[PDB]
Amino acid sequence: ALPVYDKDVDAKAFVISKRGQVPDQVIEGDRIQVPTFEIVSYPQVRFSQVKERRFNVIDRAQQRAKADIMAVEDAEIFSLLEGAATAVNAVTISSGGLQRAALTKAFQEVEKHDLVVTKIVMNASAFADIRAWGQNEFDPVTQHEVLQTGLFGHIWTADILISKKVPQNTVYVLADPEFVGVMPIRQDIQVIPADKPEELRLGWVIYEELGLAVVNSLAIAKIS
Amino acid sequence: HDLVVTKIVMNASAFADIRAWGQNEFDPVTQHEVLQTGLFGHIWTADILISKKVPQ
Amino acid sequence: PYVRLGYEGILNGAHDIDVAGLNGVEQLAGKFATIGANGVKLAGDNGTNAVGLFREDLGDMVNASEKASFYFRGGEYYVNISRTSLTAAGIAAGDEITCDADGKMIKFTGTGKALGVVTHVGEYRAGNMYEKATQGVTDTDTFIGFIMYV
Amino acid sequence: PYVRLGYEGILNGAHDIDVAGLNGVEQLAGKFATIGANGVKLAGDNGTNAVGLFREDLGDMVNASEKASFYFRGGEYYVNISRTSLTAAGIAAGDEITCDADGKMIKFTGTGKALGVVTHVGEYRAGNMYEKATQGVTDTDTFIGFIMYV
Amino acid sequence: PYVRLGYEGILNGAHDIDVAGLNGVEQLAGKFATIGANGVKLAGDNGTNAVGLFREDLGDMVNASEKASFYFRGGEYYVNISRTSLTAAGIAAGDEITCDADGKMIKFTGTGKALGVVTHVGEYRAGNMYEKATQGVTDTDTFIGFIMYV
Amino acid sequence: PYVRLGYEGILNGAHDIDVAGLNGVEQLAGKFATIGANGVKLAGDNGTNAVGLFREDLGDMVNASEKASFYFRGGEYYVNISRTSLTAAGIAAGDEITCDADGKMIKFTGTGKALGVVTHVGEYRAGNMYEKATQGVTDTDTFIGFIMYV
Repeated sequence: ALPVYDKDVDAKAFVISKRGQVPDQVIEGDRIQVPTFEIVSYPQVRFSQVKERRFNVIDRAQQRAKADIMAVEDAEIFSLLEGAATAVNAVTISSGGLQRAALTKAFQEVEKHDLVVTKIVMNASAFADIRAWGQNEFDPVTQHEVLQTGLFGHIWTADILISKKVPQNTVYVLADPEFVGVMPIRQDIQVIPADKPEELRLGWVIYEELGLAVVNSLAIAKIS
Repeated sequence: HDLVVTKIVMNASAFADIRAWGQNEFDPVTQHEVLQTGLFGHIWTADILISKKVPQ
Repeated sequence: PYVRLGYEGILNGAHDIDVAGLNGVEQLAGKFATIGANGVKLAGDNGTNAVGLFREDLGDMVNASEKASFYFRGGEYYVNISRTSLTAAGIAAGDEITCDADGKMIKFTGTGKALGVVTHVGEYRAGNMYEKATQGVTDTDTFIGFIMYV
Repeated sequence: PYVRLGYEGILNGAHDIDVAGLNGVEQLAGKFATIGANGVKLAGDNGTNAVGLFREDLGDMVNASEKASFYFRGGEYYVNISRTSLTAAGIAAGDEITCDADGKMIKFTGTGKALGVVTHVGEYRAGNMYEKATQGVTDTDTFIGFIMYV
Repeated sequence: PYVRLGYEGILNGAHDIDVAGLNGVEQLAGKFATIGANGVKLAGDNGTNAVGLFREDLGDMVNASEKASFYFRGGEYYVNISRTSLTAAGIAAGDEITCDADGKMIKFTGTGKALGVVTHVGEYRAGNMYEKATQGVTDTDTFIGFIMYV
Repeated sequence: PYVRLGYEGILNGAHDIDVAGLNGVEQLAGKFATIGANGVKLAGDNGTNAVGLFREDLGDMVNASEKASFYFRGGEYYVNISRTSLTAAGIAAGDEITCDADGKMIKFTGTGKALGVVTHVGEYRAGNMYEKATQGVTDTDTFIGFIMYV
């Protein structure tokens, strides 16, 4: 916005935005059970409930990472991220060395970081790394760490597009408005219960997910 | 002089270069660093241009 | 009046030169084109058409939008490409679409130019009878079959 | 082309139709004259030109100016400019007319002096200062809605 | 030269109507576009510039920006014409400015050389993958200055 | 009823038994359907809720797999491909059907365009090739009632 001391005229620039709409969506997942099986087996009712709950949180993760916004979609991590810069990558002998390298780049920019949201294959393989004959180059020299490195968490998530790592800080980037919180409902008169002596377990939630901006979230893809 | 003033691009490519004997080139460690060379801080300025380092 | 019509309005037609500047730009990439739209789809389903009011809605979706008998003060300054279209209306469904913007000549082929209500986006029908609201930025009342600029 | 030389009437009369500066080309709109979206009629027409004070009701039509609103842009302060690629039409038997706005004739009644600027009071008075298009400066008024030359 | 085949003694803009004679669509003898008779503001200019973002005054009357930000609205990317002042070599007293659609010549500073749109950081630029796209009719030649269009 | 005469799979059943198939009055299988109720239907209908993979009851009748989320049919792969199979009132369930083991269709809900097996209690799930039955690679459409089989 340079002064009239480099004989330049000041910029009267006005920042720009594009707008996104998110309608309410339902995420849900079901477990189907026979009463007889649940009685004879014994723990099965308790287990079925833990299993239906874990299944809904998993389908939730799936959506949040990988998918492009359609119409029946919210805001998804993989869309919002900044595109890969090949320059940040250089000649390595380890998967761990690339992974250390992505993380540091974000700090330079003055982005926010708090966690590593990585491909399941990439995170693991990064832990597993060698120097060409063993010794991990992202974990200590007699100890293994898969919880937190650099003092930030690591999330390994399946479906997010092959061999990619994303620094970002979750709290800034997205926010989840919850129209109604998680609840189980069960119906013995539903589509499936009628045909065969079954009970239907439905476990649902109604969400929306908002993705503020494109910044403070960077993705880098591995060396050529 | 107690810190290194680099270009954002140069620093990141410089950091990413790992030896073939598997040591990080800035500091000889197998851990995450916040970016340290000479046990000194990194200040990232984007007026400095690529392939340039200026200690001061 | 104002429902969509087919007739080489819906699905792209045959190849005119409708681009001044070089053809194809891959700008705006990552916005998908809908399957079907407002009104009656006749002779194909297309969510997007060349020449008209278009709108992002639903985030990373783009579609057709009707500009009625008035308004197009806040039109658009990006158009959906008019290559492959006889009347400069119709453009293929599906994928991240190729856009252009304005600064280029288009062709409408038919009766009346820049008079009456739209009967379908990129069209202008008239007889020189009856006072019916005009909208868009279109040119030239004088010469029918004229090459009109968005 | 037809341009009225009148000053009785408030939908008839003009003496400034086009008005001075350097650079600022880009962007195009047109719009209909008189009241549209009338019947389920499809055709437009052409007629005789009238240049007076006009106002948008919002959208692409301008019509009989009873008041001014807005302190922003073209306002409710629209005048008809004749072109040679039009037949030109005002009140009654409208057509797509190119308009202009600002530094044209305005109407006084003996209330206010100077500057044809977009304001929220019909009888046009100063309250936004400096050029904006406007180069006019009136220091004289007439009773009863009569059309004064800037 | 001073008039025709160039314009000279101007500091905002340079040479235009080098095709010789008018050809603009919906043009009469044009109307003031203003930034050197003082517009309403100009957006951007990251160095010495007097190309900004420009706006329609809701018709064919064109001026420099009158609306904030940089959002969708209708119209075509004009070739920018700048006529000589009737002062010695200062600005203001510039001649009614006919807006050519595809005349000669302005500088090019987007992606491509026949393509380019106008943006809020000044000059002409290529598009964005979020809003707009590139497609213009920038013509021959290149020159980045407070003098420009050579 | 005597209706459903001639070689119908498209008005026979409640859902398609085949739409591109064919079989004659040739019995390459004289087995009954104990799938799809009659006694509240036409005798041109069978009322079949699956025509896909079957499993044999006690006696010599085939019907749909009524299997849960921890049960499944083993072998006994047949697909229903009857049109009228040696009747004179149109096939109804409890009357003769001719089956094959390579016929069509294979019902699937899912989200479609993928392999499907039958476990039909309202429960559909996909194919694999070591977990669930090997369909051989095919695309079977979404929602039962219309299935185009490859």
